[PDB]
Amino acid sequence: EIVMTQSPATLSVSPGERATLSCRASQSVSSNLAWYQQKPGQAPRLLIYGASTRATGIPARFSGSGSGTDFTLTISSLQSEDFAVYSCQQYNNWPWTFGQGTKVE
Amino acid sequence: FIEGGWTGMVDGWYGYHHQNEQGSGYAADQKSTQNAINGITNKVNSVIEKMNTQFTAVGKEFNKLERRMENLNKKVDDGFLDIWTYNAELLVLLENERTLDFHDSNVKNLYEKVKSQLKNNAKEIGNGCFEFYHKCNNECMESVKNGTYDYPKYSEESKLNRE
Amino acid sequence: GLFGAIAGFIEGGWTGMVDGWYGYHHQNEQGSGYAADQKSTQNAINGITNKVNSVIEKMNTQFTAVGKEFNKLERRMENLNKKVDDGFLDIWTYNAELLVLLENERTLDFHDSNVKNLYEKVKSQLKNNAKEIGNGCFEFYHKCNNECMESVKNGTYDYPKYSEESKLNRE
Amino acid sequence: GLFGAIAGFIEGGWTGMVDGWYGYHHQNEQGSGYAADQKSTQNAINGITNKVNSVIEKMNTQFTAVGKEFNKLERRMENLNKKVDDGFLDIWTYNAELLVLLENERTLDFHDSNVKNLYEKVKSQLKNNAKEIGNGCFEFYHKCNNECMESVKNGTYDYPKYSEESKLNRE
Amino acid sequence: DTICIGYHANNSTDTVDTVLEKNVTVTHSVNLLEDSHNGKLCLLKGIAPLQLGNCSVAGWILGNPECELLISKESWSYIVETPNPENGTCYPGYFADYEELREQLSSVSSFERFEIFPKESSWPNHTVTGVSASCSHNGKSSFYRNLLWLTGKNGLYPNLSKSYVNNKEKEVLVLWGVHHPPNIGNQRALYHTENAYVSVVSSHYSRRFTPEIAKRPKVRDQEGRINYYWTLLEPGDTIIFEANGNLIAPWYAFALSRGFGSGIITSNAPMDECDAKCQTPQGAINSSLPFQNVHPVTIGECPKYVRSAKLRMVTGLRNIPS
Amino acid sequence: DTICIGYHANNSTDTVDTVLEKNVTVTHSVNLLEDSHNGKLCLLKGIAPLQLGNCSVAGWILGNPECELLISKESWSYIVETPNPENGTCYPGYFADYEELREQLSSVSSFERFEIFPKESSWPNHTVTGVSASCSHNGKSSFYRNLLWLTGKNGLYPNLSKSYVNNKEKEVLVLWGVHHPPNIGNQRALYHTENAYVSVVSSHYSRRFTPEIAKRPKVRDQEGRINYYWTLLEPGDTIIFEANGNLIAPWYAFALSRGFGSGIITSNAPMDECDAKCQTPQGAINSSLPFQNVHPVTIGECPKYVRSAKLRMVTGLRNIPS
Amino acid sequence: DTICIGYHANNSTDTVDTVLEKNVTVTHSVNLLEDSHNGKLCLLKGIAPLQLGNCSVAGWILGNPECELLISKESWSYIVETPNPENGTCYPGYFADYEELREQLSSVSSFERFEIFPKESSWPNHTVTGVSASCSHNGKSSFYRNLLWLTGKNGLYPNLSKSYVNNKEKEVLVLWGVHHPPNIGNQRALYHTENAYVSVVSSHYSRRFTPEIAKRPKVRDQEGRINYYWTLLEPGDTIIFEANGNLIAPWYAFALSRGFGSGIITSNAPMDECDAKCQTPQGAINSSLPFQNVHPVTIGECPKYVRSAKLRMVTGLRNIPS
Amino acid sequence: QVQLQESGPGLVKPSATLSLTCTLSGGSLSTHYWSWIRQPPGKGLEYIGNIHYSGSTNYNPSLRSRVTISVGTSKNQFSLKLTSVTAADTAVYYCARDAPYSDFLSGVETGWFDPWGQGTLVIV
Ligand SMILES: *[C@@H]1O[C@H](CO)[C@@H](O[C@@H]2O[C@H](CO)[C@@H](O[C@@H]3O[C@H](CO)[C@@H](O)[C@H](O)[C@@H]3O)[C@H](O)[C@H]2NC(C)=O)[C@H](O)[C@H]1NC(C)=O
Ligand SMILES: *[C@@H]1O[C@H](CO)[C@@H](O[C@@H]2O[C@H](CO)[C@@H](O)[C@H](O)[C@H]2NC(C)=O)[C@H](O)[C@H]1NC(C)=O
Ligand SMILES: *[C@@H]1O[C@H](CO)[C@@H](O[C@@H]2O[C@H](CO)[C@@H](O)[C@H](O)[C@H]2NC(C)=O)[C@H](O)[C@H]1NC(C)=O
Ligand SMILES: *[C@@H]1O[C@H](CO)[C@@H](O)[C@H](O)[C@H]1NC(C)=O
Ligand SMILES: *[C@@H]1O[C@H](CO)[C@@H](O)[C@H](O)[C@H]1NC(C)=O
Ligand SMILES: *[C@@H]1O[C@H](CO)[C@@H](O)[C@H](O)[C@H]1NC(C)=O
Ligand SMILES: *[C@@H]1O[C@H](CO)[C@@H](O)[C@H](O)[C@H]1NC(C)=O
Ligand SMILES: *[C@@H]1O[C@H](CO)[C@@H](O)[C@H](O)[C@H]1NC(C)=O
Ligand SMILES: *[C@@H]1O[C@H](CO)[C@@H](O)[C@H](O)[C@H]1NC(C)=O
Ligand SMILES: *[C@@H]1O[C@H](CO)[C@@H](O)[C@H](O)[C@H]1NC(C)=O
Ligand SMILES: *[C@@H]1O[C@H](CO)[C@@H](O)[C@H](O)[C@H]1NC(C)=O
Ligand SMILES: *[C@@H]1O[C@H](CO)[C@@H](O)[C@H](O)[C@H]1NC(C)=O
Ligand SMILES: *[C@@H]1O[C@H](CO)[C@@H](O)[C@H](O)[C@H]1NC(C)=O
Ligand SMILES: *[C@@H]1O[C@H](CO)[C@@H](O)[C@H](O)[C@H]1NC(C)=O
Ligand SMILES: *[C@@H]1O[C@H](CO)[C@@H](O)[C@H](O)[C@H]1NC(C)=O
Ligand SMILES: *[C@@H]1O[C@H](CO)[C@@H](O)[C@H](O)[C@H]1NC(C)=O
Repeated sequence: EIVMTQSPATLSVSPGERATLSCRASQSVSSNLAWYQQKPGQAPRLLIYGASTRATGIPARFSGSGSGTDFTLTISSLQSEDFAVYSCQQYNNWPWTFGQGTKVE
Repeated sequence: FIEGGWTGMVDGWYGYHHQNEQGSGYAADQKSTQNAINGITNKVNSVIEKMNTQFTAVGKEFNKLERRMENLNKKVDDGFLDIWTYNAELLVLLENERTLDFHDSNVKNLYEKVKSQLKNNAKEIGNGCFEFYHKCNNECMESVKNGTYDYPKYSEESKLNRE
Repeated sequence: GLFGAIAGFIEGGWTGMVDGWYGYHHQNEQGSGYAADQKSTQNAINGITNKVNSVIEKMNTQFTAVGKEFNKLERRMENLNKKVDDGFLDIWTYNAELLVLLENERTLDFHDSNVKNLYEKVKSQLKNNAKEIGNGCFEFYHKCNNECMESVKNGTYDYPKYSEESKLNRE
Repeated sequence: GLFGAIAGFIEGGWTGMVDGWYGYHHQNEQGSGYAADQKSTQNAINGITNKVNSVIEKMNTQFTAVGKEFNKLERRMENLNKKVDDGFLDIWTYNAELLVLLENERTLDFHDSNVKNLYEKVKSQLKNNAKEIGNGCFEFYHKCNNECMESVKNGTYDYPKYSEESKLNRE
Repeated sequence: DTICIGYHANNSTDTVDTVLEKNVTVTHSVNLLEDSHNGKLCLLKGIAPLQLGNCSVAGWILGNPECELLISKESWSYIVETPNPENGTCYPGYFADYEELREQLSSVSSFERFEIFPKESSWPNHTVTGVSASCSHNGKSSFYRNLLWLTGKNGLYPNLSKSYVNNKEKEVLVLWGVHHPPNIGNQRALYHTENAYVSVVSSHYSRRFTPEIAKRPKVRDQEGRINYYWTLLEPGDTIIFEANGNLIAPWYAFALSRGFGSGIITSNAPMDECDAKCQTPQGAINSSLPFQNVHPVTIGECPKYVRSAKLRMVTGLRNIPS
Repeated sequence: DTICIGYHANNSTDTVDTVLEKNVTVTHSVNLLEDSHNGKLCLLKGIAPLQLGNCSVAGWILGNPECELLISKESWSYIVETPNPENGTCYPGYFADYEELREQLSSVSSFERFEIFPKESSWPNHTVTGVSASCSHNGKSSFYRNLLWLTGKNGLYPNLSKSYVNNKEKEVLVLWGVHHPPNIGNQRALYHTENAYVSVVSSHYSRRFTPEIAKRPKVRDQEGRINYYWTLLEPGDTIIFEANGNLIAPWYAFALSRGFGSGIITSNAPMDECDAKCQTPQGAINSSLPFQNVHPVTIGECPKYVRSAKLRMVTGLRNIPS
Repeated sequence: DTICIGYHANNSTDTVDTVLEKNVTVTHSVNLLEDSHNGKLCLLKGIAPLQLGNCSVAGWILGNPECELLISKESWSYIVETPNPENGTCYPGYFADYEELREQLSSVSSFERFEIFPKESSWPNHTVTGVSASCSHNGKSSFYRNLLWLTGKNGLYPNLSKSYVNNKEKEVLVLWGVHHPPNIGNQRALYHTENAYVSVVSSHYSRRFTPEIAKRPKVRDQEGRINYYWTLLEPGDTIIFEANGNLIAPWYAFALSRGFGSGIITSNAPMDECDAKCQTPQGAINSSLPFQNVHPVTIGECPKYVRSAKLRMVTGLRNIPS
Repeated sequence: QVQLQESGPGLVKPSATLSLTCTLSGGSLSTHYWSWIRQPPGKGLEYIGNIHYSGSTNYNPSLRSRVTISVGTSKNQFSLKLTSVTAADTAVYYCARDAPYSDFLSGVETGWFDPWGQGTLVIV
């Protein structure tokens, strides 16, 4: 696996303001990265695939970009339901893997 | 020589009408009828047998940048079709005329055969009819038909009746 | 021709006969001259007219046929294009000339037959009332005036009517 | 042929006649033998020769012609070239055989008329001074010496000259 | 007492044409021209044609998913095609040398379809399961049943190199295609290579394809295209396939027993067997006459087509009774 | 008293051939072979030919500057070209499928010339004015009236992308070209790339061009070449043009309406106020005879061509008076 | 005393067919159909044929090492190839437009073979000694007599740039080829580049080639291939060759003289000291008849070919004696 | 739109094989690759592997010796089996469908998952 981690392990944002997360890979993944939401008792939901493109049904509030090893994940604003656990997936190698995830609260 | 055809004759193509005191009726000349048939049969069969064929499919496909070749393929087909059409129609017309003239000759020859057998024992009447100077029975009607008429036998009677 | 009438038993045609193709000349006490046989002539005309028209009318219109341009690496196709045009030209020229020759020969036999049959028509009408002489003529054994000559030409000659006179004139 | 002279009114030909196609045979007190009619034979030869040569002469010379090589992705062109060659071959085979058959039949009719017409020419010269008998023969009613036989063949027979003798012999 | 010399006459209005006269009645006649077909697609010598139904030649030969019923039609006398087939080349593209293939297939009497490069074992390093919405089968995505679309696996697109030796003792027709994506993004997502090539050689055959990226007008919902290519192997030859992307693999191939006398007919007539030695698109001809005026494009032991209404000969006498 | 049977004779010299005799004088005859023409180019059924004069078909359709008088010539019955055209591809190059195009253009009974990619608005970031002395007109360097030579602007050559939908309901002939420089210095000076390409697609048309660099013999003083390409766009389809250099863009295109009976002939015969059923390169034919020996290449409703000198048939009697 | 009219009869068995009768014995007849030949290849109007022996046309025109004996054969009446040529291309590859070249060489009655790019002065920095076992002769490796294999010298392959002006006043056939090595190791060893190109132009001819490196089946034990290309240079023009590797250079060229009546046939008939005006592949015809049933392919002034068995025409009388 | 639900034992002992089945509600396997993803509490997601209904599988090499993924014959069910449970497997297991490549193309991989179940927690 390409080990990937997220530096902002947790975020604490009281207002429904902008929040950002990041992922850093030990090896280049080109643009082959996906960004997901997870909540306890809920099904995980895909936000973005291909580093920058939103999945159908995903709000414009979610955006991001990056390449190689360095990816930026942006939430334009946090709604109360967006205080989710977030994670990145790397699909430019085999096996595919995920980062440890971050908690937004 | 005859005015027109006989609808009462059904046993051949060409023939005689024999009329005398012992009876009357039509009879075909099988020799001239069969010869006419054989000639014609060979003629019709020759026209059919001489068609030269080979058997393959003939249609061809071309793409949109092959018009010059497609047009040549069409030119070849139109040319061959026009040649065969022109030739087939003229051949049939020529074959029909020879057949009809062939038949005209065949009836005229029977007339002359009779003329040669009867000589002075009968007179010529137009419309194909020989009238006898002497009385003639069924046996001499057959002898004339068969080319075995004993002309001199009746010459005395004819001389007496040739007024 | 195969019947032998044209420039044969008839020495040659009549430059003085201008109203038809086949016909008669007569001489009697009331005068002489030529008259055409209109039925024989018109039948000959109609027959031939259909013959000439059959040769022409059975021919289809030639539709546009032009050459084609080929590039310098397409000679195999250019050569076929030429082969097709030459093969068709060869066949059509051959048959066009052959058809004319075959029909001209038959046309002349047709005409030779028609005049010969006109001669025979008269022979059948006259029988012993006239002698056959050359140049397609018959010499009468009885006086035959204009009414007689018309009757003979029309195929209505009353043969027995003149038989006593001809029997005496015949010796 | 359709005129009925060859092996018809003439029982069959003469293997003893070697100087022509058409001719005469005679017998009288001064001799006998066969002789050809040269005017008839030579006209027949030239007529036929012109016809045979016309058939050969009107055929165009075949010039160098070859098939063509094609690769395996050019089958449509190969087949178009074959189609053209087969169409032309079958047309020419058809016309060649058809013309020969039509002409062979006409040639035999040509010859059959010529001998029959020769027969009639003599019949017209002899009239009542001879009678018709089988095998295409004219039996004289008067003595006919070698000079007479030539006169008849030449078309110079003076019919009335022999009429007193024939009238008696005719009974 | 008398003898009349004449000839027969009868009740008949058949007429013939002559050169000198146009309307001559006859007592007997024959007709050299055939003007009627039976309306059915009969079997020449009892051997049925390949009936394509609604598919094209490029439909049948490629295994178009919906013309499946004909894949078992091994023995051919000729080909029957609908005037406007709809089923074939389900993934749009150009079919190379299509007219030439049509001619070569038309003459084949027997088709032995076989796997040349079997799906399960030939490509362990590639995805062999790609399917499209365009090649729909019973409502489900699918693909040509003689081809495999080979895309990457586990982020890789290993080089393709394999060959087949023609041990069939028949000419072998190998079909394959080349994918031309609408976008470089698909070129990478599917094949992981920006500069792909496809190369096919045999002892004498040699062709390199260079997939192009271009958005083309959308056809059957595809923006890209798959072109189709083919070649034949003579017995003993070898076909070698090499690619680093965009190869639509030659899963199946046909061993062809070549014949002759056959061809392709475009017709919407039904099939119904008779021994139609001659057949036209309109039905069977069953006669011995030298000419026909039924149709210019025929197959089988046919009368020659002529542009004429009648070819009647007289055999009898002129029919004039008195 | 005498009655005589005879036949007509006259002063006729008409002589016919027969199979048995080579020279027979007859009283009446018919000529079956036409050997005359009037020496002129005539209208066919009221419709004039296209007069290209000194312009070859390529010179005409590409808009050679010297073929300006052929712009308004919207329709014709046939095309007349001088035997040795002088004004063609003024900018030297290969014209693809030229012979085939001539075969398809003659079939056009008429067409509309229209501007497909307007000069003033289609490419605001490109120079649309490249010219050459080789296509000069009255001493001024110029270029084809139907094509635009696209070179860079202000040092840039942005990728070109345009398309057209065939809304004319006619097949549309679209012409374009690809420039091939003699060297690198010229390739970069004009297109600012050493890796130019041109790509043209339609639903089924699909071709990519690769400009090549090579030294060539001078033709019309040029060392480089412009190759010319064309295609016919079907009604309702879309043609798409993409390039990053070396494209000579279609400017004008033609909406074609096809018909039958036309063809192309080469002739130096004059045109006049006349009409004929059949036109030969040597002049028009006004005759009803079945054969002609005037010329093998003809347009219209013609007598058939034969090599015969005479085809004279006899209708009358052998002309022997006495 | 009797005078009889008859006709001639003899012992003739000449039999003809007619339309009404199947077998008519006649006194005189003419045969219009020729059915024989002498089994030999003859001179035509005094000029001997070109015999290629065991060489194919490609073998001969390329200078195959075994076609040495054919170098002096400057002129001929026709070209004769054996049914199964053995010596063709000796270094396997594709011969472009081969059938088209055969079609145009068939028109050549004579040629001059001249050195076009002299071996000793045109390439001072290239190795001009490459040979191959596949083109061996008499135990030694060799190469085509009309071509030169240019490989590098001392690690370098300087750019090739040469031209020739056709001052022969004949069309000049220039042959050349392109090498396609089996792999990169060979491409580098021979040309010191992995990116070779070959370009050949004339005022109107233009083609660029790229070597396609690939494993290929062995042919004549060679894994790689050399393809052959050609063009006819018009008098007054210039042919230019540019390359940086993989070129098999023209060495010799043919100045051709075209004519008519010549052609190419395939025949294993022996040649002898005979002369005829008509020749078939099975032997010469010496006949003046209008038809022949010997062969569909002929050279010279021949009877027309028909499928007829007999075409006997009657000139005499029915041969019926009594 | 297709929705997934995991079901199976919530407890597996180390000597046992863990077997979990996913049922597809409102859909079927439909030419897509289907995956299993794992999440031990306190950790991010781990990819296990996928399966195409045709019998095509892809596994994370690190689990290859212990994991198999298969499909049922109902074609709306598939399952995960992990042999030799090590108790490092005390994780939530999730059912997910690999994302479609395109509206008009499937049977190929995208590398990520679009529908997910809530997952089931298994204790060892
Ligand atoms: C096998 O043949 C059948 C025909 O028998 C093909 O079905 C037809 O496919 C075309 C594709 O363009 C359909 O046209 C489209 O239909 C939709 C319907 O909503 C419309 O919105 C579009 O504008 C367009 O008209 C056509 O309807 C359909 N016909 C039927 C009866 O379903 C099939 O695609 C062929 N399959 C293969 C694998 O070749
Ligand atoms: C159009 O045709 C004319 C024909 O005269 C061309 O003019 C000649 O061009 C040659 C080029 O080598 C010169 O040598 C002649 O001296 C020119 N003749 C005249 C009268 O000027 C003209 O170049 C052609 N133009 C185009 C654009 O194709
Ligand atoms: C010229 O033709 C002869 C025909 O025999 C060729 O000789 C054969 O070459 C192959 C090469 O693989 C050998 O396997 C055969 O054993 C040879 N045959 C014989 C009888 O020895 C010869 O190679 C050809 N030469 C050229 C230059 O083309
Ligand atoms: C008249 O027609 C009938 C039709 O059945 C036929 O039987 C009869 O023989 C015909 N008449 C003649 C004379 O042939
Ligand atoms: C010939 O007969 C046909 C029979 O259908 C008829 O239509 C045509 O008009 C007739 N022609 C003449 C000239 O009587
Ligand atoms: C062709 O397609 C139509 C419409 O889908 C269908 O009704 C017909 O049965 C099909 N015919 C064949 C031969 O497949
Ligand atoms: C893929 O190819 C490599 C060699 O390039 C080979 O080692 C590997 O085992 C192959 N993988 C499969 C699944 O066959
Ligand atoms: C595929 O070919 C390229 C060269 O084109 C080479 O660099 C690469 O290593 C090859 N890959 C495999 C799996 O062999
Ligand atoms: C016959 O003479 C007339 C004048 O009497 C003349 O008009 C005509 O041309 C001539 N016909 C010929 C020479 O055939
Ligand atoms: C026929 O007459 C023409 C008149 O010009 C003459 O040239 C030709 O040679 C003659 N032919 C024969 C065979 O007499
Ligand atoms: C066309 O050719 C003629 C010669 O046929 C020549 O005189 C004329 O100048 C040329 N150019 C134009 C535009 O007419
Ligand atoms: C011209 O440049 C502008 C720069 O903003 C760009 O938006 C436009 O699309 C370009 N148009 C072209 C290449 O036609
Ligand atoms: C006829 O017999 C002669 C010898 O008397 C002979 O030379 C000739 O060949 C024979 N002809 C035929 C055709 O029998
Ligand atoms: C005619 O004669 C030939 C031999 O010359 C013979 O083979 C054939 O059977 C005969 N009969 C017919 C009808 O052809
Ligand atoms: C052709 O091959 C034979 C041996 O099969 C040999 O004797 C002959 O000399 C060869 N001919 C040529 C021109 O090489
Ligand atoms: C060969 O090398 C010399 C080195 O000075 C150079 O001048 C000459 O032009 C070269 N010729 C070639 C490559 O033909």
